[PDB]
Amino acid sequence: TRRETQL
Amino acid sequence: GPIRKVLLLKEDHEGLGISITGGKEHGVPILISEIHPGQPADRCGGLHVGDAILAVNGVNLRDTKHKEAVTILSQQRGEIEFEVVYV
Repeated sequence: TRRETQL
Repeated sequence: GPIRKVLLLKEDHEGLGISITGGKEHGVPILISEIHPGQPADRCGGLHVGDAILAVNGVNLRDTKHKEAVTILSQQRGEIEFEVVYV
């Protein structure tokens, strides 16, 4: 339930 | 932690080479959670896991939702200034 975004 | 301003150089095809967590809806700063090897953030050598991204190229991200920060960051090109502080 965690937001992590690769950029 | 002292604020630092760090320049990275990104070619068009590559990403920034970071993963981020957090943002306003999470009640925490945009935080670097991963530094990907060989990618711009790694090559520049001034950005670390645990650094909060306060601004990028003069865009204040202290009060932005996660997705909006992602969009702003993903729009940056060429030489890119990060304003960061270790949390």
